[PDB]
Amino acid sequence: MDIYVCTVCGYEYDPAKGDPDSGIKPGTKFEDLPDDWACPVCGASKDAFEKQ
Ligand SMILES: [Fe+3]
Repeated sequence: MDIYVCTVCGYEYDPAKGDPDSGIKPGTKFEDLPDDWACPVCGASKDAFEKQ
């Protein structure tokens, strides 16, 4: 289960934590984020993330 990192700002999307503020429950894999999901810290698109 992969952590993904925002190439713009360095925020880490952690699947074990999800992103409740965006309606993403804990345990949601990166692949299951919608394409309109954005980095909570900098606003960059999901497609700006890379696998850590
Ligand atoms: Fe970011």
